[PDB]
Amino acid sequence: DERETWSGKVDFLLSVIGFAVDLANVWRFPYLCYKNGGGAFLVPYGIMLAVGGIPLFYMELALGQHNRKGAITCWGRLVPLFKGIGYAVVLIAFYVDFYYNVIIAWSLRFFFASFTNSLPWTSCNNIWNTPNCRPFEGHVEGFQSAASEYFNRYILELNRSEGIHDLGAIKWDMALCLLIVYLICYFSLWKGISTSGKVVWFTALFPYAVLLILLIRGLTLPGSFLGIQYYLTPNFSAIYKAEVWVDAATQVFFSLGPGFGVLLAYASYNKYHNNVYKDALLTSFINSATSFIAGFVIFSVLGYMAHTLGVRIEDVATEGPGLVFVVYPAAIATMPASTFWALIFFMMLATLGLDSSFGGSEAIITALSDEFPKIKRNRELFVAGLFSLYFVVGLASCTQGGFYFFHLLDRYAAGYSILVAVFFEAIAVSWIYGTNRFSEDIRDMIGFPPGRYWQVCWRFVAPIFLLFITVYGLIGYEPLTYADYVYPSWANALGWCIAGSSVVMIPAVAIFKLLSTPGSLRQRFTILTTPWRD
Amino acid sequence: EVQLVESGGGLVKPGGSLKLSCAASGFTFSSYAMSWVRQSPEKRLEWVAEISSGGRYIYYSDTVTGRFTISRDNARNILHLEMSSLRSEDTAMYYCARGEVRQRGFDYWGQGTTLTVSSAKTTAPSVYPLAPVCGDTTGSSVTLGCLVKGYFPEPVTLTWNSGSLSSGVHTFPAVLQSDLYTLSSSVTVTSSTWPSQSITCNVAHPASSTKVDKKIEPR
Amino acid sequence: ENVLTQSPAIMSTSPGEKVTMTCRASSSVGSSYLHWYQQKSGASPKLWIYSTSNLASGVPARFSGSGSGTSYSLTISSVEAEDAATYYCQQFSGYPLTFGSGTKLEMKRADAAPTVSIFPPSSEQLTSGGASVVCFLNNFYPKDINVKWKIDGSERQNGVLNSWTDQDSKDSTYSMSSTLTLTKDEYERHNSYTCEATHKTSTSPIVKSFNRN
Ligand SMILES: CC(C)CCC[C@@H](C)[C@H]1CC[C@H]2[C@@H]3CC=C4C[C@@H](O)CC[C@]4(C)[C@H]3CC[C@]12C
Ligand SMILES: CC(C)CCC[C@@H](C)[C@H]1CC[C@H]2[C@@H]3CC=C4C[C@@H](O)CC[C@]4(C)[C@H]3CC[C@]12C
Ligand SMILES: OC[C@H]1O[C@H](O[C@H]2[C@H](O)[C@@H](O)[C@@H](O)O[C@@H]2CO)[C@H](O)[C@@H](O)[C@@H]1O
Ligand SMILES: COC(=O)[C@H]1[C@@H](c2ccc(I)cc2)C[C@@H]2CC[C@H]1N2C
Ligand SMILES: [Cl-]
Ligand code: NA
Ligand code: NA
Repeated sequence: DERETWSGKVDFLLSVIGFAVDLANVWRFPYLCYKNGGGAFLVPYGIMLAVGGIPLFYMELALGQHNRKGAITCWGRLVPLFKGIGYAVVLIAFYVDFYYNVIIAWSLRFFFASFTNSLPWTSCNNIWNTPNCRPFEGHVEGFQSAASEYFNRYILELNRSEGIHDLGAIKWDMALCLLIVYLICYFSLWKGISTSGKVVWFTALFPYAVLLILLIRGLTLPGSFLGIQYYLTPNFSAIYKAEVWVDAATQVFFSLGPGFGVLLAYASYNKYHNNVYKDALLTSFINSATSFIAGFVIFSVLGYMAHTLGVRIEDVATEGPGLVFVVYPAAIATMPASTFWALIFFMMLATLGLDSSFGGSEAIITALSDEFPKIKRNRELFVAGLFSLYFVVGLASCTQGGFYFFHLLDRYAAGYSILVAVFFEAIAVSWIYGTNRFSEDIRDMIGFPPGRYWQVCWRFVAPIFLLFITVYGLIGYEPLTYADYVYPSWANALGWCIAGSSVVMIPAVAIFKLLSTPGSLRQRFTILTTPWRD
Repeated sequence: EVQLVESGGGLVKPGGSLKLSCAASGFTFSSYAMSWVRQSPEKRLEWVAEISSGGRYIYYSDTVTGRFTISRDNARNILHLEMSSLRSEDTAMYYCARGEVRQRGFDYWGQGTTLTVSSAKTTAPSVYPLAPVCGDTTGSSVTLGCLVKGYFPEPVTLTWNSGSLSSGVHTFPAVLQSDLYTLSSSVTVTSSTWPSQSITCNVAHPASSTKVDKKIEPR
Repeated sequence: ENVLTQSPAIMSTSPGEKVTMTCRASSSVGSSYLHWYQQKSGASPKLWIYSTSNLASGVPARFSGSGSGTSYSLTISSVEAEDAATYYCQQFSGYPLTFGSGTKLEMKRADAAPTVSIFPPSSEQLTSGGASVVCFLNNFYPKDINVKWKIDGSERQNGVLNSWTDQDSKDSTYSMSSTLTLTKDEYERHNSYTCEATHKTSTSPIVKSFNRN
């Protein structure tokens, strides 16, 4: 008494499945398989997934659902001292919402430019091109491919920007796509999860439709089999390699959505006795299975290119947006009925980003809705007052220097910020709140306590897991750079400012809570660490 | 291995209160949740209350809700049940069980402790030796008996020759009538087993502290 | 409250013969949330079947379980004397937790006439003015038997305490203890006390008379 609940729980599943499955699934996982020991990468991947990844994902879903409240109130309910974690987690998603919807806008901007039987990115003869242009991907950074130039020169107009200090004029063709996205988001998140959980039926399930079409499309392509070899052909030498276990650990962590408070928010709308743990691993499996399936969708087209298009495999296979907005479309244009694959592909990218942003924004709304009764009864005015903030600042990503702004938040906005956030999540839950109390909570929900396995991972494996990633993250750290452009020392300082801005709340809200509570130290401590009961 | 020992319970006047305890051993108590399941004299199983591992989640049946308080000690591995304003309908043998995994039910139960809520005063049984009729002719194996009548409350320990001969021994269950129990026990020995040897009915009624032996010739 | 009713309440089966007992719920219950318990006579209930298909530790494979929704059934492949008990189902689907009516399983055996033994009031009884005659009916099948108390030639009804022993694990028979309680003042009033047992085994009631002589 009293909270809105998911309609069918397939709403919740598809909502969480949708949130968990995004562009990273397509442009990252496959690259890591190609990069590390082929299919042998699955070994460290699975291991890191079992001990590190799922236990954290399981945690948030079980945590949010039980406490039955938004991210902030959830940690305010759990460990009021660490309630800053709820604050930190929510504004982490608040930050991401700025640069993230840009990729969907890109997807739509490509979706708009994709109506024709002549695709613009297959040509080096166009107005925006360069004498250095290639028909397809090349080794030399100086010479961009044809599809690469289209993305950089036309859509982004990134060449107009000398760096981050120069954003350049706004591209209003881009801002339209951005707003078109927010309109989709607003009307999806308008009435709350009631409408949200219903919308995810498309956004979450559409990609799988497209993935099948493209998977069938790719595997039929000449040399398609060759791509899978570059994909799944195992080198177990990588298994011994430390960097591979890091990529596995990192990917499994960032592939699942913990730390954004979305899972906390989403699962909280669940029925109290609704099985989470079943949903936890079901959602997790579908997520990883999706990437695995998508992996074939990607490298099937790559083997085609290396065969039919005469392109070096290492040149075409790439992570990040470069794969989706350049490499892949480049092969589609060569394919018969290109416009079809293009249209559905870019629609897939949008649908892959849409249900994700739903969760992210939902985490802010839900967290605030439970914390503040005003905006709770005020909603749909809030998402406007929110998304309006986004789009206004979103114009910064619609500029000619757009990607430069994007890439900055991408490496910062959800940073180590989420690592230390989730680390304090795991530590606050496993030690501060205790595993004895947590397993006790789930038993009262799903009917049975979490296995000895799960408790161990939360207490030990997870913390070192995040630590294993956070340490190896700082060990390979380099000042932010894209292409030949290196970000200035002030630009990096702002990125860290964004990273700290979240996590700083944890200690800050800790001191704020400590200063607000009377009594001696040990007294002031326990009172702040005493859970919402009663 | 796992042992659940349940203690307390006894006679309690209606409206009164009584505390029950279950001594758990052979498993980590703080890990497993516990539940009190009671069974009426009519053999009716009713879940009373459940307490979680940490004991921060408590469930009561609509019957005993608010009257009963189920406590827990994880340090001493002891599950209590705090009863208040007891009712005649609350008369039953309470069980201590776990109780942790809902999908697996209750895997281990205690021996059980008996609770009797009645206004009837405790009375000691009058043990009556039963000697066969003097009529001819005696059969191959003659039956002897012992009558325990007008005693309250249960239980009563009735054995034969200090529990030596169990062969052909039927000890009938008590039957409550007008707030008093009447019990009887039959034993069949050989024609010459009695009264050649010593056949005596020993009765134990701990409630009134009545310990009685009956050895009788066919006088 | 989810009400779990079982049936039959009292079931008779000879060793080796297959038996099926059912548990039907007023409300639907998750197939994983329903469990069965076996309580032997004078023994604490023990977990028998959990999650409706799953035998417990030490439970013979002869046992089985099935059903779903509001209908579940416990079945024994070939019944044995060891299996004689009262079986209770259970639902954890939601609180309050509830147990089934229970199914008492009793082994069937060959019909055996009761051994009827009448006993007079003890010498130590009439002291308080009490007189109570006891009539033992031992080792007989089937369970139900009706004693008839007759003082002189006329039957007496009021003041009869019947007690029934549960089926023993040895010969699988029953026993009944009838106690006719009177007053010593009224005891001397009638000379001859007779209790008779009307049973299935014989159309002729088993009669036991007596007198002080
Ligand atoms: C590998 C890709 C293609 C599919 C995803 C595989 C994942 C879901 C598999 C691989 C190893 C599996 C884990 C192995 C160990 C256990 C122990 C068990 O007590 C809980 C489930 C859990 C934690 C499994 C969850 C599912 C799991 C993590
Ligand atoms: C490339 C091809 C094989 C991909 C196709 C995979 C599709 C069919 C899979 C992936 C994720 C799956 C969904 C994941 C969530 C659920 C939960 C369940 O309560 C209803 C089914 C439903 C909605 C699944 C339906 C089938 C599903 C959509
Ligand atoms: O939102 C669509 C966006 O792009 C349009 O460009 C199309 C059009 O066919 C030509 O302009 C040419 O550039 O091909 C493009 C498709 O690849 C519009 O040019 C632009 O104004 C509009 O905003
Ligand atoms: C960093 O932003 C994201 O991509 C995260 C998430 C996300 C969180 C907030 C927002 I606003 C958008 C996406 C989408 C998926 C699920 C976790 C992670 N992606 C794998
Ligand atoms: Cl992934
Ligand atoms: Na992912
Ligand atoms: Na998504």
